[PDB]
Amino acid sequence: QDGEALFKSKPCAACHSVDTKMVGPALKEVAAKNAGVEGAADTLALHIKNGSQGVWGPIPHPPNPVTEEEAKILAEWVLSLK
Ligand code: HEC
Repeated sequence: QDGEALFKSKPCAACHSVDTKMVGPALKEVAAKNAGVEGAADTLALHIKNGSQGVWGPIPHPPNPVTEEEAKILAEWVLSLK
């Protein structure tokens, strides 16, 4: 239940989406790309916690430092989606 709540207080969706896409790829396209990578949360971590670009487009990522606890839960709801 905290998965949706975490993606809420975290406006990651404000820029991300699920079935529309605007600035970044919906958690589905990103969750599908890191689906074959059991270390998805790791890849998504260095991309947010350490900016990221040259992947989904020329638009880089802001400095989004999160705690391994929240990054782990947010990485489980993002990779699990539904
Ligand atoms: C608009 C300013 C954004 C906000 C706010 C957040 N994200 Fe984002 N994200 C955005 C873009 C444009 C992209 C694609 C960049 C590219 O060119 O590749 C992304 C991508 C991600 C990714 C995947 C990056 C990759 O696989 O290389 C993740 C894991 C991701 N974003 C996470 C994330 C989180 C947790 C956010 C809230 C803290 C968040 N994003 C906000 C644009 C924007």
